[PDB]
Formats: sequence, C-alpha cells, structure tokens
Amino acid sequence: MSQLTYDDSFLLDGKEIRLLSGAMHYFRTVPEYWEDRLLKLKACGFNTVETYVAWNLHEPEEGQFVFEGIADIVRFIKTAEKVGLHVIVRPGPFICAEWEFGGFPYWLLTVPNIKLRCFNQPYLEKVDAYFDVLFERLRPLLSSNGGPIIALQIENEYGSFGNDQKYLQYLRDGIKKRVGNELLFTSDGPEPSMLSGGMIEGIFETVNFGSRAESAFAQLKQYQPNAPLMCMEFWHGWFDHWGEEHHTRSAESVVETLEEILKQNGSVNFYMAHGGTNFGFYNGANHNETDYQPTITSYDYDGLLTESGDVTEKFYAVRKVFEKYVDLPELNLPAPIPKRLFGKVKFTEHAGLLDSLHRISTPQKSEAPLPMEKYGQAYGFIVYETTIKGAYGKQALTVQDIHDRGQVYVNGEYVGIVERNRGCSRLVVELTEEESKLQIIVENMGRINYGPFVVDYKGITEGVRLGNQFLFDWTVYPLPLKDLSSLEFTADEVKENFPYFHKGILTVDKAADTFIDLSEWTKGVVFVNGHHLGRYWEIGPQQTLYVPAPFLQEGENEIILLELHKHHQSVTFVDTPVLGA
Repeated sequence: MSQLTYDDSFLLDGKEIRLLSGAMHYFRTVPEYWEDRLLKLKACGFNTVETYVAWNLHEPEEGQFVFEGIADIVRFIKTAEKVGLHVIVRPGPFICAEWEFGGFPYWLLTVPNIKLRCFNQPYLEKVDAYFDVLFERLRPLLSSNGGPIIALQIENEYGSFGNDQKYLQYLRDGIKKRVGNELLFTSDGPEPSMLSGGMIEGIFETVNFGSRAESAFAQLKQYQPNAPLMCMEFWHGWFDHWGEEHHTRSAESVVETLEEILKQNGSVNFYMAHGGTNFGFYNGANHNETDYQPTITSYDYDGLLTESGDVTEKFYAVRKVFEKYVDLPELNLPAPIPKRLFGKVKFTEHAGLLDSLHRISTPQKSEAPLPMEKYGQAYGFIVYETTIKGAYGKQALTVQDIHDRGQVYVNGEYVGIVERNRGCSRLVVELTEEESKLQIIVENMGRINYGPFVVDYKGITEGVRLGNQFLFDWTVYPLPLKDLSSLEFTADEVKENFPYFHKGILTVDKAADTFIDLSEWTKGVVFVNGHHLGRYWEIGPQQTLYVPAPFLQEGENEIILLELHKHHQSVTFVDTPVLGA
C-alpha cells in the first residue's frame, strides 16, 4: 500500500516526491464539472488535489447527514483518483476558507454551554459524532486502503485563533483513530504566535503565505528544523468582499514567489487552483476591528482556472515553471466548455415577499426576538413582526443588534434600513396611529469565518426598542428560500423598497454556460430552475452571476429573481462575466 512519509524529504512509494498540489473544493463546483476541472489541474502539472470538507454541508441539521449531489465527497475524490491525482483532505472541523461560519453548522450556535475550537465537552461531542460519519465514508479512500488520500490536516491555522493544546491533541488522536497510517499535519502562518499556538506535538507543520517564502520557511525552521518544507496554502490570488475592488495578482508576480518556494526544495499547494462559486447562501465573511465584511458570491480568486473553469494566463505561466522542476507530458486539455448569451428575459410576473409569507414560511412565536438559529434557521432572510399599541409619536427605533441588514416597515410603509456597520442600527419612526405593525426583514449576509467574532448569531441578537423600551410578543417568518414552489404571481403593482420576487422564462435551444447581468438591479438573489445562484449587489465588484449549464434545460427555464429594493423589467444573459467593475 502506498504511504506518504518523510525524512529529509517527502517519500512515497519508495521515492522522493515533491508535492505539487492544487486546491479545489468539491462544494464550490457543480458535480457534472468536477472531472473537467480535475483534468485541467492534472494538465497543469499538479500531482495532487487538496480539498477542505464542509461540515455544514454534510450535517445541515443535527443528525441529518448529507453526501449527495454537490456534497458527494466520495465521488469527487474518486474522480481525482481516476484522473490520476493524489488527494489531501483537510477535514477541519473548522475550515475557514471564506465559507459560511467557517464550515461550522448553524446549529452549533444553540448548543448550551458550547465554546468553539477549544477543549469543550459539548463542542467535542458534536465533532466526534460528525467525524464518526465522515470518516466512515472516507475510509475506503485512504491510501492505507488503496485509495488516493495520502494526507490529512488536523485543524486549520489554529494558531491564528487559539492555543488549546489539549484540544489539538484530542483532535489529533481522534483523527488518528479513524484513519490509517496516512500523514497528519497542521498548517499555520509563519509567525511565532501562530506556530506556538498551532503546532501539535508529534505532528508535521506546514505554513501558509502569499509572499516571502524564504522568510516564511526560515521561521518555520526555527520550530521544525529538519523536516521537508511545504506551503500548504500559497495564496497566489485573493478573494473579494462586497464593495471592494476585484483582487488580482499577475502571473509574473505569482511566478516569482513560486520559484522562491521551489528553489528551496519546497512543496506547494496552490490556493486556489480552481476556486469556483459560493452558491446559495454559502458565502463567508470577515470582520476587521470595526466592520463586518461579507465575501462575494464568486470565488474565482484569480485562480489558475476562472470561476467557470477556463484556463488562464496564470495557468500557462505556472505550468512553465513546473516544467523546470518536474518532467511533464505534452499538454492535453479537454475541449473548452461553451459559453452562450441567451439575451433578455422579461419579468411578466411578480410577488411581494411580505405578501407571500405563508407561501414560503411557517410562522413561529416568541416573547422576545431571537436570532434565526433559535428558530431553526441556518441561512437566508427572516421577517420579525410585532404590534405596538399606543401612539408613541416620534421615536428612535434601535435594533440590538442587527446581523446583518434589515429593512424596516411600519403599518406597511417603508421607513428605512438598519445596518450592522454601525451607528446604522437606529432609525427615526413616527408612530401616530393607535396601533402600529412593525416588520423587519433581516438578511443573514453570511457568518463570519475567521477571527474573534466568529460566534456570529444572525437576525436580531437581543432586542428591538423604541427609545429604551424593548418590544415584546413577536411573530417571525424564517425565509431560507429552499422551496419556492408555492409562490403565486400577478402582473400587478411593484413597490420600490419592498422585496419582490420577479418571474420570467428563458427559452434555451441547447444548455450552455452563461452569466446573468444584474448591473441594472440593486440587491438580491437569483434562482434558475430552483437552483440558488447566489447573491448580487450593485456595489460590486461582481456584477454577473454564473449559471452552470446543468442548472439549465432545453426548453423553458424558470428564472426567479428576488430583488430587495429597486425593481426593473428584465435581465439579460451574457457570455462573459463582470467580476471587476
């Protein structure tokens, strides 16, 4: 059986090996396309593919395990094997990655007494149960069992979050028992605090970085002098938050750092080789010390392959470097996947979200506003509703706190938005009627996936108040938008500043990859044949949503667009994306 080990250098199958790995996440590309992307990586000269495992995808509700469709990690890994790649699996359980809640299921948030990523009994119990299932699926795929999985990562970048050695040791032991003799390793940033916090006794360490490999490896060598050098995440690109300029890095730049790595006899994992897409509500977020920053739908990442899988200038540039260091076959790529424009789709039908509540939700009641997790809701929008009795007059309405955006209505009139980034949590309302029906439509814009604010409840965290007076007696409608089939539509009025579903039909001669240009619109999401594309927002830099061909069918296709604020008559399908306005 093959085993990866190391002494001065990595060894596999009786020979020195340099790992040249590419990151690709199964959960970020539709399954129909996994082979295509993997074939492309192999063609570039990678010998390995590396993926995280997304716990939230696999255990969306506790005890409900999902390994189907885009979540079929077994299929993905078998695909890598077919194409001839070694596999590195990075099972977390926290994967960070710019993904909702760093891969943690929303339901962790409601576990009594839980503390994350430390030696905490409730937390470990959950990890153990999940790991028991997950490893059972992975086990046939271990190299020790003849499969392609040669290594696994123990936490992720733990040193950036904590220093709980008991936790790391427990995790190491827990993974060890569920696998074979595969190589176990950690990764961290090349800084003393990170290395001290994140290394585990007896376990190989790797570092992650975007530049300055000599420095990075030198730091690593202070803690781990003799073992082979590996950059487990070479951030050759970067990701975007809404409102940012699109991040790119030149091939020239990438090459310079790659050479630095390789010349030191370094192994490398490109992050991301293929990035793909944060479909649905799966995007992550960050928080700096002041502001919450939601990551965009596209995960193109300035990757070696584009979001839709196209080879790029970086790809050729990297292959050329690889050729200096390993002998490779003649380049042979798959036929490119066609992209088509499909033109304008008119929206002839519309439905107001506030007018559809029982069509797409079931009301729940509570004395105080609770965050959405408490109502059993992971992702999407939630409407909170209460009646105020008495004419209060002019009041300051405060949402304490708003995670992360909401639209406020009084007696069916729009009054404004509250936003997480702050000072922005207050509005002035005028309550002159005997009773006032208050409605707040809240968007979970994505759970934070890195740093100290990761305990990130969504909805309304504590309360809503007028002055200091909290409001009680709520009705709430969780809107995960999983099943829209009960919606009905008219050609009737549409109101600005109220969310509406807009429905249209796209007629397709033959399905092909395409992009929806949403530059005219303001903020929302789109569904194609029930497939949730992700979010759009006029602030950019992304202005199109990728539509994979598999989402489409010959004939009529159902396009449903939920727009939050400003409404228009149509969208247009185009053959190239706008990721960089």
